[PDB]
Amino acid sequence: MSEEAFIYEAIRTPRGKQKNGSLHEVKPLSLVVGLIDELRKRHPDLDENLISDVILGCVSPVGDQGGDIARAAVLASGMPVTSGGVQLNRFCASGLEAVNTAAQKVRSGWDDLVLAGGVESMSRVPMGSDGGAMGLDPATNYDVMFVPQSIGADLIATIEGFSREDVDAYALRSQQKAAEAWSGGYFAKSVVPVRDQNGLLILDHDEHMRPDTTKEGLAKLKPAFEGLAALGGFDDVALQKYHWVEKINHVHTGGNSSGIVDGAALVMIGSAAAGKLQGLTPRARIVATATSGADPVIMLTGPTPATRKVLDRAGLTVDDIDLFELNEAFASVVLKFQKDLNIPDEKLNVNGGAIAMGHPLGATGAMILGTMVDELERRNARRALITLCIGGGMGVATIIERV
Amino acid sequence: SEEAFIYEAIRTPRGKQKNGSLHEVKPLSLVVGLIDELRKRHPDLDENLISDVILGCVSPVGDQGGDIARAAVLASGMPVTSGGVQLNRFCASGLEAVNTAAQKVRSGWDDLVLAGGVESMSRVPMGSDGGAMGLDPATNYDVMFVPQSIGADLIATIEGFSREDVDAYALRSQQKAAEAWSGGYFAKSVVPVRDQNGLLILDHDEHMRPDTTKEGLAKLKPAFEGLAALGGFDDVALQKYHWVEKINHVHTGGNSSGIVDGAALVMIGSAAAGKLQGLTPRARIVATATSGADPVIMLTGPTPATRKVLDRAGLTVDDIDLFELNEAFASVVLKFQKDLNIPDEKLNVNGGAIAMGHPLGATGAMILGTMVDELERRNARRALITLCIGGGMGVATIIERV
Amino acid sequence: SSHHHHHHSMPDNTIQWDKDADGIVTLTMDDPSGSTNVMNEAYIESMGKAVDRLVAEKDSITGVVVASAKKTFFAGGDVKTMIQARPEDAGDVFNTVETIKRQLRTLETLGKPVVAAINGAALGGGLEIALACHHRIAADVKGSQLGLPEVTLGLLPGGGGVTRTVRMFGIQNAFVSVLAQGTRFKPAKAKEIGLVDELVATVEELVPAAKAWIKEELKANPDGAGVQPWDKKGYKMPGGTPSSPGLAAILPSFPSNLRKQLKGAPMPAPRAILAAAVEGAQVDFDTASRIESRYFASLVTGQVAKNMMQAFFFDLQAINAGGSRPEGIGKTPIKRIGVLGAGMMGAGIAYVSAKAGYEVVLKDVSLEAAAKGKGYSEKLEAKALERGRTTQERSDALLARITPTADAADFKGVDFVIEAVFENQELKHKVFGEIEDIVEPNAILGSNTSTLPITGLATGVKRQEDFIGIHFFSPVDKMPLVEIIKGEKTSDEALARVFDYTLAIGKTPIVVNDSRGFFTSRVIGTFVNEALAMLGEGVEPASIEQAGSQAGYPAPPLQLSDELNLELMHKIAVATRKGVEDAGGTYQPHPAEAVVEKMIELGRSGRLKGAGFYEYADGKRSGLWPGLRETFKSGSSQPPLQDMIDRMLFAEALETQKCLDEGVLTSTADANIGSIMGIGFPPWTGGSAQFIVGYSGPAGTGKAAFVARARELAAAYGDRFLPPESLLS
Ligand SMILES: Cn1nc(C(F)(F)F)cc1B(OC[C@H](O)CO)c1cc(C(F)(F)F)nn1C
Ligand SMILES: *[B-](O)(c1cc(C(F)(F)F)nn1C)c1cc(C(F)(F)F)nn1C
Ligand SMILES: Cn1nc(C(F)(F)F)cc1B(O)OC[C@H](O)CO
Ligand SMILES: Cn1nc(C(F)(F)F)cc1B(O)O
Ligand SMILES: Cn1nc(C(F)(F)F)cc1B(O)O
Ligand SMILES: Cn1nc(C(F)(F)F)cc1B(O)O
Repeated sequence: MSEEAFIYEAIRTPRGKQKNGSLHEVKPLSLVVGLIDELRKRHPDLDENLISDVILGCVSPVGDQGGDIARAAVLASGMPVTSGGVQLNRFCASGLEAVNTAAQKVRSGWDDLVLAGGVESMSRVPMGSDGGAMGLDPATNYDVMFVPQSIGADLIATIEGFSREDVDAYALRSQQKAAEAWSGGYFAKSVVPVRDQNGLLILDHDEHMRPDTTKEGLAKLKPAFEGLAALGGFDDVALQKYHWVEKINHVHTGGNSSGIVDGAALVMIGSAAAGKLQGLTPRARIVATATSGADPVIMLTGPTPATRKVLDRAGLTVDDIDLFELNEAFASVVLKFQKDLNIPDEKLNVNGGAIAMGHPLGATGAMILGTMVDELERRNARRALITLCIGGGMGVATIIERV
Repeated sequence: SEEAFIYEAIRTPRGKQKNGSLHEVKPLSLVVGLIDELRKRHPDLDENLISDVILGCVSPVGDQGGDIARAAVLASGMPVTSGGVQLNRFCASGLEAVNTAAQKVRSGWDDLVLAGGVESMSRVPMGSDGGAMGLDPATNYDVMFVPQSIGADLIATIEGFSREDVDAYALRSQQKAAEAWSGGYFAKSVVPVRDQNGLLILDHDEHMRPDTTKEGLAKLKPAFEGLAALGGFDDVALQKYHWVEKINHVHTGGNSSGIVDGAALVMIGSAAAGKLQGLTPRARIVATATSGADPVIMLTGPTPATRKVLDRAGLTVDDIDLFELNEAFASVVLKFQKDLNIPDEKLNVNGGAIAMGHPLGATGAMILGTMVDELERRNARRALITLCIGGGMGVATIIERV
Repeated sequence: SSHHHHHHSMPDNTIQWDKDADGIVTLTMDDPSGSTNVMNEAYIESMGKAVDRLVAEKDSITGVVVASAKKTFFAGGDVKTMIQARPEDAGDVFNTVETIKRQLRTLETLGKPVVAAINGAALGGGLEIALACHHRIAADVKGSQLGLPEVTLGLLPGGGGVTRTVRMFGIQNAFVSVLAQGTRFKPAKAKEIGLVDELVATVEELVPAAKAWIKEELKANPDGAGVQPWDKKGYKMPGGTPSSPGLAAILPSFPSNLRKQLKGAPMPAPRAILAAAVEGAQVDFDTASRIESRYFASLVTGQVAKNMMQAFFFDLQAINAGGSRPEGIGKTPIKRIGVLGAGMMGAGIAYVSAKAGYEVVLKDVSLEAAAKGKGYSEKLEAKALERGRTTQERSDALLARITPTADAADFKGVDFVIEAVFENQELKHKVFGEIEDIVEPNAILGSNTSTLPITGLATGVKRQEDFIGIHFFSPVDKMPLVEIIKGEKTSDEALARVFDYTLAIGKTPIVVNDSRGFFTSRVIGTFVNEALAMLGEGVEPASIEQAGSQAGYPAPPLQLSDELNLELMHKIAVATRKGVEDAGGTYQPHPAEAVVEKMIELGRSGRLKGAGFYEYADGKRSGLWPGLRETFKSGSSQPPLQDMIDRMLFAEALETQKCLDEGVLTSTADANIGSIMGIGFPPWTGGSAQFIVGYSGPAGTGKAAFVARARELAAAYGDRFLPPESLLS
């Protein structure tokens, strides 16, 4: 609880779309190596032997993402063999868990400088490719009453009273703020364009974005998790636990849910001595982290107790946080989070979110963390809180302070 | 700072690969059984105080995909706030989970954490998860991928370990594992696996061959000569180690780690957490460290990792009472013993993976708990646990009995 | 390792051995202890002896034929053994089915063809024996059935049925079509789905056709003779294994779909079948078979299987044997039936009576109404043609026996009357007065009645000896119980004639002594009133309906209350208030009566009037009434779901005990089967009486645990849950 952990760099690739995406031809190992080489470009005299570990989140560590992709990135990029490399999977919060684990490894005093982030090429390795101890075990699947994240989001909208127009209004809000952030140049220094082995450009923007989105177009979209609940019977299973609810209002579509995209993110985290030894300017400080959870089946109410726990841990309140960043897995989860904690609208996902730019599962946590490092510096604000809902029913939150 | 203590350290028996007792048992069930044993030992434990469950797993696919740590939390009825994360650092995944749990406790942002690993190699074989290298010839070609087996034979060639030398260590491991079982050393930590009706499935380490003879070990054929020719990995290895003319293939199934199924769990928490829940600490995590060496030999990572964890705790070899290095291959342990001049009667004193097996993701937590018991049995003070890793990595941990 | 049930230190012999000059061994199963081959201790030792001999003489044996000398092939097991298996006997249960399957596995890997000569019914272990053979031939004879129905008893096919049907059809088709519901198949449909390979017309052709197939198989396929598909190098499971990408995408939806079908009811057998099926498809055949044994031991030693086995093998069999039928009476064949009333009840009674073969005269006030009553049978027969069950010939003869009329003279020559008009005593008096003289002098005077005592209805006819209550349940074509009510002047011969009529139309009878509400209507009243009480207390209606479905009922209680009509529930409470205040006392009003009147006051008295607890549009149910939550302030009371479930189950169980105390019922067999088939008491309980002796909760098991839980409900919800003295000491 002694060594303060600092963020020195936080970069990410652009997010390529699922259908006819620009990054579909790019191996997820190449997405990480490109970010490693960018860190070298910004700090050429850095002694990489001081880097003691590389922690990458990855929700589907199979195929191109199997065999400890973090260690593969270490060996492929020519980093020292002493730099380790570990893959971890905590569903949607894997990217932020890698950052938090790196920060906690620094706080323990037994690691000095760590790379953290995530990688997910969902166009090459789709969600569910890794099978699953739950889905292959009907005896347990039957008992825990497994219900996909999507039905829980519709259930949250049903319970909280969020209409189809309410969630589509937030989706339009995310598209507008993501376009304003790209036009204003907020992402110019942290989105590292992907290039091939000849230096040719592959992708330099978040191509899932639809900046010309309208209230009228969103209302025409069909609810996307309606045939999932009918053919799978997940509606009836959800209402067996939530027996006071009669019918689930299916409001979520492809336009108000997170996008299926490819991408990676890297964060350099180390102690103050590590920054001074290598001449690195600290950009922010990891104030506190927290892991919690809430009701399963609903699956997505986990970020509420995790935020209160990280605020209680840092001795802060909602009023002390300048920027709130919650992953836009589904619009109703953000609206529930905003309603529970009374988050001011001007502070919540101010540069857009996964509805506009995409949700590359294993990398999203580190992407939205780096987004808040940039926005605190741009606004000259002080504190930001970053959190993500998780599958199974858990949550992860992190507080950072600009330095 | 906040000190990290070990309160419980248990493991399942290790079932063999061919006609194994645990082949019918899902790896999720192996973890839940250990969770239920922790409850039997502390029925008034407030599980809401448990903030995470960190499991190592090298092949997280199929029965082991979908964050098996979270699945164990939900399957066992643990609170939904108890987390659940899977990690993979190859062979040290089990010890990395324990070390990460200890560092989470030292950071002050976690109070009580379950850590360990699970690997059902008979159901999910090694390499089932694909791999970012084998599917990428451009990077496989550049990093010079050579299987850990050939690197072990290469270590024996460079260091001058004969076939009789590695077989002599294999016999030593079978004897000490048999002496540990018959002596009752493992009685309290090995939790027999039972079915849904309470019927016994397995209560001992099947892979053990306690009637092993040095004549019988010499009759075995080198397991990795067929691998060396079909893949050309011998030539790839000698292109880097160009001063070596020919690799002496000394490793067999009798002097290499066994492919087995198993799981392990360790309860780690702060002193205030153990005080608040009525837990008696068994050992303290003094220091952890990670390093590595060449990724073509691959298995020389333990030496710098052990050297690093000793400098970090302000200790040397003569301060350590017991050394525990995973018996992935016999030459790796002999190399380790030669480099750091480890006394013979301090090294893997209760046998190792050659006798009992190497359930990849769980081995680090198994041998960690194996030292927790042997320190209390001998009333000794310090123990150092370390493992070689795929890709050329290494992890080490020093525990102190309390 | 052994083929035998004992390997230390004496059963009979049930299998005859015959080896022809060609080396074909014919095993003929002929258990001397009964008319049916059954998986008893004698069979296990007999098959073990035969399989040992098959291996010992393998050099002189070319093929095997498994046959039966009974009218059936093989059906069932020794139930007294399974029902007594305690949780501590799980090791012996496990070892027993492992021994049973070790015999079939050797028969299956003998290196030579084995053919099943299925002469009759092959049910459960009988089909499992056949599935161990390499080729199955069935004789298409009437009455023959093939299936694995052990899930209906709370068990699973633990003799290889799960493992082999999954290898044959894949996980999804084997579970849905064969295992989950234990579907029985006629020989023709069994061959269509692949459960049987060939058909023959008569049983005499079976053994010759089997030996002919063995001869041709050895000549045409000598390399794969006696080798099942799953024992070959390139075997590919239909629909894929769980690791195959196509099936792995939908496999997480299988438990949720099962939970949808069961509506959350606590039936562990389908869950165990799905687990054994999927887990078995992940491993080799022998490992899959051992997993199947473990899940089978979980069900046998469980309480639910003991409830279900008790209801079928002991209660239902005692009823079908004549347990409630009086002793001395013989037969009295019925020529012509007279149904009074052409509503859904009378038209349904006319359908099940004509389908069994009787001539039926269907009277109403007008021919227009009686014609629409026969139209109920026409539209049921129109759907039976399109689905292909009945033919075009038999359907025209079925409708031809229904004679719609309005003239009372058309009841000329009727020897069995079934009245089914409005629930009104003075109306029933008149309708029988207009009809008792036109009918035969020996005719049964039956009355379909829900609550009105039969003794009072009989005072409106001359021959009260032949007056009786014959209570049917809507819709009559699908509901299987007939509640026969014995009036005070009803003769023993009238009971036996209606008892035989109930069996003739393919329904199950119970005999009930005359009383208000009888058994079914009185007990189901405590079920609906308990839910209306919860609604008045402030419990959410959606939670009440979920509690009804998750308890295992076929219809949630508010949905059922809209179909019974609240005006009828009102005047039953008014009639019961006269049954006390006329005798000179005070009435104890059920708290549900206040909810019934508030709904009538609001003009929402059920489905007939267009609105009740649910809204109705276009003749279909359209969700709960939105104003229902404001009327009763729903959400103010939030008891746990298990309290709502227990309140409904305990109300009926306690009311069932009262009926046994008062003498309304004369056997617990009638109470269990009557509650299951009559009012839809959940099958997993084994009946509303078995619910007491076999109760299982977090506090314990048995009658003492039922009493303890009933006292928790009484202290928290009212004295109506206090147990009667008959359950105490
Ligand atoms: C009549 N019947 N025959 C079989 C046989 F196995 F012979 F094929 C199975 C059933 B059966 O289920 C009916 C089936 O589900 C169709 O509704 C049933 C009723 C009872 C009872 F005791 F509650 F009445 N118990 N069972 C197991
Ligand atoms: B064996 O005699 C048998 C059954 C049991 C158990 F407790 F598990 F029920 N224990 N033993 C020793 C046996 C088998 C059968 C049959 F019905 F054929 F399956 N019946 N018995 C009595
Ligand atoms: C006996 N049964 N089995 C199933 C299945 F296995 F397919 F899921 C469905 C039913 B069933 O009759 O539907 C209502 C139910 O019985 C009430 O709980
Ligand atoms: C005697 N018997 N046993 C079964 C079962 F389900 F166990 F296989 C079915 C019958 B039967 O329909 O008579
Ligand atoms: C009739 N029977 N008894 C058993 C028991 F309980 F002994 F295991 C199993 C069967 B069976 O497979 O039909
Ligand atoms: C009719 N049916 N029964 C099942 C189950 F789960 F019980 F087997 C599944 C379905 B289905 O949706 O086709």
